[PDB]
Amino acid sequence: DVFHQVVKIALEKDGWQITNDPLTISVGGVNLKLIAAEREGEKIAVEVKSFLERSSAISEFHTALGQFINYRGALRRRQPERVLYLAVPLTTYKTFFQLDFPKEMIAENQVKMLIYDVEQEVIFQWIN
Amino acid sequence: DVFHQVVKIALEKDGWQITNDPLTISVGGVNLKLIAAEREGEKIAVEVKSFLERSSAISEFHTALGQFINYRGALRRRQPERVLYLAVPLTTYKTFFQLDFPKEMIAENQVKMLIYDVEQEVIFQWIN
Ligand SMILES: [Cl-]
Ligand SMILES: [Cl-]
Repeated sequence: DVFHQVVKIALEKDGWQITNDPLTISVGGVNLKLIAAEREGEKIAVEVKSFLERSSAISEFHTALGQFINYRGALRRRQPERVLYLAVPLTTYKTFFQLDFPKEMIAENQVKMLIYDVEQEVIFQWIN
Repeated sequence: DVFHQVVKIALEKDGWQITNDPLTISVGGVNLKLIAAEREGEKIAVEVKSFLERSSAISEFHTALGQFINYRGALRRRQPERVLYLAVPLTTYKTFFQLDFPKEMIAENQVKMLIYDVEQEVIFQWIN
């Protein structure tokens, strides 16, 4: 809940309007915490991860990646101009996501990223 | 543990040799339950799911899919001729995997599947 609220505030500081939280989505016989936001007509969806959810970073990464792929597929078929981002803390970005394997998997799967700083609750970088 | 043993027995009945359980794999700075098996020089790896692991089937599917993608990527770089399969029970195959959304995601991500019957502990179908 805390990291969810950190990401909303970071988005708000950059002038995004939060329109749905959660963004709910059902497609192809399945009902799938996503934040929907927009800013001057640019629409996005944000999958928030703290990377304290599990065990290891790698275990969380598996679930985060699968969710990312599935939500991205679902969103194509419902709101094709809403771009999906995986939000992760700066500490995780600078450590886990600098390892060769996760960096490669992010690239192979075209994962777009919102890097947020937890302490100050700000957006540090948009990736891809 | 039970479903893990069901899949091994199903493989053994079809003349597969189990060579590693777990198959361990480390690549690109990360250490990633996978069964390694072979039969007349054909090598495979099997990610076993019962689809009783979580909450809903969809929640498990997210983790199963992310794991599949990451293990498949790791295996390319270590044992490129060992083909990865996602093992799922026949009951799940005939219900969840006949829904349009999971069927589509399996197709989009080229997920190969081992469909096993739990009651009789046999392989029913190989997919993709
Ligand atoms: Cl941070
Ligand atoms: Cl079954």
